Amino acid sequence: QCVNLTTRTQLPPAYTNSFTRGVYYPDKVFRSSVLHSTQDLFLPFFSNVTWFHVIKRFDNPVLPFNDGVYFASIEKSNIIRGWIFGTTLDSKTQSLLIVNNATNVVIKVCEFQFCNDPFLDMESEFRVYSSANNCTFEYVSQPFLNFKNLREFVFKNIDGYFKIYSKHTPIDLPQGFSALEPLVDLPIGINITRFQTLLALHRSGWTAGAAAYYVGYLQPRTFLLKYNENGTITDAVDCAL
Amino acid sequence: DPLSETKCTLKSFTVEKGIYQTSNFRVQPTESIVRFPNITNLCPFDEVFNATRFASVYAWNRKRISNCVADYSVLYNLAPFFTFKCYGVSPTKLNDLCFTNVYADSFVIRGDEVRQIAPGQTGNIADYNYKLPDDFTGCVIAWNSNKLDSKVSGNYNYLYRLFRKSNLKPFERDISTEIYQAGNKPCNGVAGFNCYFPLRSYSFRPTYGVGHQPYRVVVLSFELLHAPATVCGPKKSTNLVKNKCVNFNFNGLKGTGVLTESNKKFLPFQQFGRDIADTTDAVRDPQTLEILDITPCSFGGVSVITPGTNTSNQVAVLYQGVNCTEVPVAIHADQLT
Amino acid sequence: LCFTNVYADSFVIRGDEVRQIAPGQTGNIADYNYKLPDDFTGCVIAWN
Amino acid sequence: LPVSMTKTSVDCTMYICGDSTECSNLLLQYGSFCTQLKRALTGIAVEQD
Amino acid sequence: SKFGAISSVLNDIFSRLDPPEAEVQIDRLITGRLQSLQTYVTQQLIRAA
Amino acid sequence: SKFGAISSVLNDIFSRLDPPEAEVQIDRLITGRLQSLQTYVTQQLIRAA
Amino acid sequence: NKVTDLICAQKFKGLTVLPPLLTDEMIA
Ligand SMILES: *[C@@H]1O[C@H](CO)[C@@H](O[C@@H]2O[C@H](CO)[C@@H](O)[C@H](O)[C@H]2NC(C)=O)[C@H](O)[C@H]1NC(C)=O
Ligand SMILES: *[C@@H]1O[C@H](CO)[C@@H](O[C@@H]2O[C@H](CO)[C@@H](O)[C@H](O)[C@H]2NC(C)=O)[C@H](O)[C@H]1NC(C)=O
Ligand SMILES: *[C@@H]1O[C@H](CO)[C@@H](O[C@@H]2O[C@H](CO)[C@@H](O)[C@H](O)[C@H]2NC(C)=O)[C@H](O)[C@H]1NC(C)=O
Ligand SMILES: *[C@@H]1O[C@H](CO)[C@@H](O)[C@H](O)[C@H]1NC(C)=O
Ligand SMILES: *[C@@H]1O[C@H](CO)[C@@H](O)[C@H](O)[C@H]1NC(C)=O
Ligand SMILES: *[C@@H]1O[C@H](CO)[C@@H](O)[C@H](O)[C@H]1NC(C)=O
Ligand SMILES: *[C@@H]1O[C@H](CO)[C@@H](O)[C@H](O)[C@H]1NC(C)=O
Ligand SMILES: *[C@@H]1O[C@H](CO)[C@@H](O)[C@H](O)[C@H]1NC(C)=O
Ligand SMILES: *[C@@H]1O[C@H](CO)[C@@H](O)[C@H](O)[C@H]1NC(C)=O
Repeated sequence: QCVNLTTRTQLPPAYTNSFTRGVYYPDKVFRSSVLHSTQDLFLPFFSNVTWFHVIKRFDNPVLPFNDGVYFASIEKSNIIRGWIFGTTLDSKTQSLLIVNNATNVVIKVCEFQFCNDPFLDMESEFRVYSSANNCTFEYVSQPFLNFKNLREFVFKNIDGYFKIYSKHTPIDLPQGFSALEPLVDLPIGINITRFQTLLALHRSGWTAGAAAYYVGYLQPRTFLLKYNENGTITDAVDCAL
Repeated sequence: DPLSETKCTLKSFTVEKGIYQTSNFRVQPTESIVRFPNITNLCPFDEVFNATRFASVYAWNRKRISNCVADYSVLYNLAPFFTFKCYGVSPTKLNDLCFTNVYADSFVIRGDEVRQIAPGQTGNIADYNYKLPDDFTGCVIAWNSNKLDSKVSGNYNYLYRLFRKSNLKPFERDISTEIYQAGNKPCNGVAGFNCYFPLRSYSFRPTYGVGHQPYRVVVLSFELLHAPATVCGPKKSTNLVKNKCVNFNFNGLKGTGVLTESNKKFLPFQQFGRDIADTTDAVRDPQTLEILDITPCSFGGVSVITPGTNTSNQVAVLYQGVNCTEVPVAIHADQLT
Repeated sequence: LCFTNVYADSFVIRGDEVRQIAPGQTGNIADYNYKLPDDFTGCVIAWN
Repeated sequence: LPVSMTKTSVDCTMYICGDSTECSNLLLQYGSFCTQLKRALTGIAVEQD
Repeated sequence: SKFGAISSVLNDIFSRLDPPEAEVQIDRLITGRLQSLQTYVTQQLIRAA
Repeated sequence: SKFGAISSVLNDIFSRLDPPEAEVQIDRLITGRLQSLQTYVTQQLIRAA
Repeated sequence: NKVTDLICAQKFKGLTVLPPLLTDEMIA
């Protein structure tokens, strides 16, 4: 069961510039003091990224999943919780779901009877799906978690897997370089062609904190990566800019 | 002795005054070690091969085998024929190779169409129901199914596809049964010309010949990547030795060299390491999770300084790039000198 | 082609062991009764 | 004015094969390329001095 | 470089195929590496001149 | 020059026979043409000297 | 002073550099 809200103020999505963010380790090999060349799905340097803001302002649209997704969140007080991925987002087809507990993460894939606007509401309400059909893959692990927190996530779906890379930094977007370390490799394999985010809103209607999240899409590109004395990427160069 | 080696290199019985580069010296290995994962169960091979109630060609089932031990010796529990072709790998007792992820597919097809399950083939099954990639690595097994798939009236549980819009990308599954319009008219009718239902049954009857006999086929699809290798084979481990030459088999990687403790900041996800020359230089032991550095056994060149054979027969030896303490003493035979 | 000598090795085996008498083959007859070298040159004729 | 050049030596077996013995056995069957290469490199080395 | 073989390492070729078929891959790798080293020698001779 | 393959024209050979042999013939043609380029470059270097 | 791990990587593949016959002191 899910509730109906009529306190929304529609607004066109904003745009901002991703400078040099979205570089991740593409392989599980260690290289030191070496300039290397890779050809993989990356986020092009100096690109448009769509800006969504929540503060009434309430935005949980549906966004495509062409090749991969870059998701950034500049945040405090831990508003954003998780994500849903799928093709039709109904009971006829499978879909993947990730949620953060108070101190856990739960991921599972199956058909859902999703509502129109899933969300979470000291919190004791979690209204996302009204029916849990039979599910194949389930997994539980440790939690992933003025604005001070910057969460950066890269989602890829190729070769019958699902790659999640993540980075966390205590701070638009900051101009700098920060690589992303592999964190989840979950091999399920649906299309995943559209996705929608989930935040936490609490009643005062309701009051939502100031949160901003950023969405971009990846393309196949060739990059030149620099590995310093240790195995940490310090700089990268895009060979198509 | 060095003089005889100089003579053999020069292909002459008399040598003049000078210095000659004869050959190379290297320390030959001593022991052998093998490190493989610690799992002890057995892979679900017997829940796919026998499979009393089986699958069709246009909805072929797929099983994902992971985190177990693979013994390919236990396959000779069936009637012969067992056609059996492995592409990119040989099956002649090569179950001693670890693997990333293994897919198992299974379907029944007709007699003459067993050859269509192979890369670079064009045919009804090849481009309408199942297509392997061009560079596929794996194995294909086929066997007869007259004893278990025979019925007097012919079984209609087995179907195949004949008409569709276009070909299939590798490893693509089509389940759609919507009508196929061909000529010009909109059809949208249950039947009629140019209005085709894209499924035809096999109707297998024991009275048919060998070429019409049902064949049951299983396809194993392997994967080789930069992964910890989940599946593996029954190879016994062995205590590891350090600071001492040793040929090794680390999770399917063969090599020879001196294994030492390394102090390179491996991140938790990183499995092994490489160098400027694109070669393995550090490995993680998949039983203790310790980084180890690899350095080949000492080697160098040997030169023979000799006056002319007409003058004397004693020679001097120069080992190139050796600090006069790494010159091996040898025990019985551990040098290519 | 003129050869030095011919060696005829004859034995009666079951149908399943026919393929075992061949280079690069593993079987009970291979390692227990009759082993062919990898560099074997000649012919093998098996008839019911 | 340059006068001399760096003297280099190359080992066949360790470059082509590496740490494999059967590769060496096959390499014995491809002629006397290594003698030619080693002789040419030695000639250059002497010419520098 | 692979030169058209299945991998750029000899041990994985020898441990994954039968001797009937490993010979082709090993021959092709050996030919490629010999050609590369020959090119190196020729360039060195010209530079030495 | 066919270099031992079926046909010099590669668009034809890519539309005549199966990928397993077409790849081999394309590899053979590529190796032959690379040999031609190396020979041209070496001759040019000598004439430049 | 005006004219000036890779060496080890090259050496491990069989490529070595030989020293000259005349040292710098002799040329000086
Ligand atoms: C963390 O969140 C998960 C997701 O809802 C909770 O899992 C539920 O737990 C209850 C009680 O054990 C079950 O009845 C539900 O079926 C579970 N949900 C699903 C989808 O399986 C979990 O309780 C939360 N708290 C933790 C793990 O401490
Ligand atoms: C992913 O799911 C979509 C269904 O939404 C499949 O795409 C459809 O393909 C048919 C056939 O061309 C089109 O008529 C539909 O318009 C497509 N859907 C949409 C929303 O455009 C697609 O085949 C699935 N991916 C697979 C099976 O790999
Ligand atoms: C590579 O790793 C080394 C080892 O940790 C780093 O050296 C340390 O750096 C920190 C940060 O300044 C110092 O507090 C330590 O004293 C350093 N240790 C030693 C032994 O010097 C080094 O900074 C890293 N390289 C980077 C991050 O570029
Ligand atoms: C709330 O939204 C859902 C979404 O479809 C809708 O089915 C339901 O009727 C709505 N509730 C009311 C009271 O209109
Ligand atoms: C980003 O989008 C805006 C339109 O909102 C456009 O004017 C601008 O040129 C785009 N930037 C790039 C780099 O394409
Ligand atoms: C169980 O999952 C299957 C998907 O294979 C679906 O068809 C079926 O409806 C599900 N069961 C229920 C009760 O929803
Ligand atoms: C089917 O299961 C039985 C159970 O032990 C097993 O012995 C048999 O080998 C399986 N079928 C095949 C073809 O392996
Ligand atoms: C088995 O191997 C695992 C690998 O990490 C190790 O942790 C464990 O201690 C081993 N157990 C035994 C009994 O050797
Ligand atoms: C050679 O050995 C001597 C004596 O131990 C030592 O002083 C010197 O540093 C060594 N040289 C090399 C290159 O190992």
